Amino acid sequence: LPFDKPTIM
Amino acid sequence: GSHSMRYFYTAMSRPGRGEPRFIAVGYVDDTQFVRFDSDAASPRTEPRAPWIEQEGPEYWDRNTQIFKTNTQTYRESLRNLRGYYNQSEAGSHIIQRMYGCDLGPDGRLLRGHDQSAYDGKDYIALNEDLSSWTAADTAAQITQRKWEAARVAEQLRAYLEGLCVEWLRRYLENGKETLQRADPPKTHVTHHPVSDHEATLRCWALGFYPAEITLTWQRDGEDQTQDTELVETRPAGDRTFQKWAAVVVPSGEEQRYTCHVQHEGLPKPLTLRWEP
Amino acid sequence: IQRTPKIQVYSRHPAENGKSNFLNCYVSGFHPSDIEVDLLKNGERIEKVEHSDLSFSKDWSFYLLYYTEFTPTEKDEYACRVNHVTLSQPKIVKWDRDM
Ligand code: NA
Ligand code: NA
Repeated sequence: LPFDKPTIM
Repeated sequence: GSHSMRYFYTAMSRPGRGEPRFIAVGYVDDTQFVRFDSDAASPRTEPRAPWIEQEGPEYWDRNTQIFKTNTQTYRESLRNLRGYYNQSEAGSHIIQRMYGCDLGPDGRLLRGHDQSAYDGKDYIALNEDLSSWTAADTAAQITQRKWEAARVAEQLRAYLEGLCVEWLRRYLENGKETLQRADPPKTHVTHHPVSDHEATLRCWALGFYPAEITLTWQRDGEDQTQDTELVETRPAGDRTFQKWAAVVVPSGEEQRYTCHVQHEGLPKPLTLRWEP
Repeated sequence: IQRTPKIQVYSRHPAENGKSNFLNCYVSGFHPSDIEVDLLKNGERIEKVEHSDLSFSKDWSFYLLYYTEFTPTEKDEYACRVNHVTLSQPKIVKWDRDM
């Protein structure tokens, strides 16, 4: 299952 | 044995050819089990291994929501990084991300990973402590400040030590007949005269899983590293892999050469010679 | 900074003339990801070719597998034609059942 939180760079 | 789970993301801009493409693939060891492609006619998370098919609609919806959100996040990140490197709006650029967890033979967390690259160069990586970041340059330092404010490392540590290991253990159980089965290589040595003075000995390894293997040639018991032609391990298309190693030997000296094979599917490493 | 593709052309199963097999063209170690890959039969493009989903290695270079069903023979010539931004002209790599 993938990571569910956004990571805007 | 030891097992890992990884997600691989690729976000590619293409100015004048629409919005950036986002693709995500998921692996357990060397087995792909999911894909998501924002360019697909109707983008959805799709199964790519039979053992993932038993997952219910809530699983497929949840994955799709995450990857659709990632598609938008990565388009913003591509804009941001173009800005950080003062690049023109004309060029195509790529962000890649790879993350996941490694388990030991006991099934315990060995370590977590979360690494990102920009145009194929390391950009930012989560340190092995799962608490701090390694930024490659002053541009990656800007991402680092943002990620510190959003508590990203703390969120990743929770995921990597939690849901990542949990779902990996679930997949390993559901796909135990394949994922927990090591297929040893089928090995043989071929001989190809290249002249009257020399011949090529090629040591083959076929049908093995997982992809990790060691193929070496020895001459009178010593490694021929500099004189061995080693091809990259390659997929057969049926889950297994193939590899070969070759040495050019003087005619009549063939029996002084031995091929050595190490693979998880092999109790003990193998020793082969050309059998005329 | 770009990386040119490594190309391997080979069969899934050991090649036996007149026996159905799969012809593979594995492209790897390249960057950026756009790539053109064609499987050729006597210099002619094979129309029904499938490929794997885009993924990459620990060094960030991409890799893809292009494959099709084929029945090898003594007279037919197979190859893989690849083009990438790093190549001035497409690279043709012939299938050698000893490689
Ligand atoms: Na898209
Ligand atoms: Na080109």
